[PDB]
Amino acid sequence: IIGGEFTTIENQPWFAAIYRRHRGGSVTYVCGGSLISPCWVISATHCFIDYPKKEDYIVYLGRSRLNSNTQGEMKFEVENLILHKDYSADTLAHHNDIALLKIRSKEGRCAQPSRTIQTIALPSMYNDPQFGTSCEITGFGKEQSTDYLYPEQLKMTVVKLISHRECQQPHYYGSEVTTKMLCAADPQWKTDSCQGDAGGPLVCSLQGRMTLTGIVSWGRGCALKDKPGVYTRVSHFLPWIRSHT
Ligand SMILES: N=C(N)Nc1ccccc1
Repeated sequence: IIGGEFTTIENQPWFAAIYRRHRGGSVTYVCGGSLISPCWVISATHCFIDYPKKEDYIVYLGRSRLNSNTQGEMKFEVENLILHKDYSADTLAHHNDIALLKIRSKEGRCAQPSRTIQTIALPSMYNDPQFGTSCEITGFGKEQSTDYLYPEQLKMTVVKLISHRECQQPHYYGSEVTTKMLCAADPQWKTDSCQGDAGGPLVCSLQGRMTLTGIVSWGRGCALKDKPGVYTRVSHFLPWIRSHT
């Protein structure tokens, strides 16, 4: 997250921190995800496409720090890693960038709600906030495009939804963005998601209900003029989610 503010897990209790084991046993951060139900975390396919093996991943819930445990956090194994079969990757635009991870602890249990662990509601089909609406994003991604390290403390910021016509414009992303995608950014391009934030949630208040409107997917650089963050439009993949869950 470029700009924005630091936060702890209680301000995004459905945020999931996903890591991967390497040969030798070293563990590195992979991407963010969102708990949509006790046993299910939704993320982005591009995060796992190069390493499809579910056994290599570890998922944490109620975790506020990148490399240090958070009191009360839960650790999970990935019982099933479901990627979207229609996934595609272009110059930058990832299509159908959505994935599902079925979590299971070593005790064979799913998530246990608490003050630091809760689920986020899915939107109604094809029901998104009006463009210009302010929503929030969360993640452990870079704080600066040139940074080498990722922040140790979770972060969040606010970005406004951009209309498809605006984003489809030449100056923006042209045709790289589709109806199954949502663009969002700061009117001053001061804050935005960045490398490491993929898979994370774009949450909007829709009719008094915090809703998982999008999933951090892609973008040209970070916090650059006319280059918004692009998000998987969740309200357009409900049938997919339904069946796979
Ligand atoms: N918001 C962005 N400009 N770029 C971006 C970078 C990395 C992941 C997701 C989105």
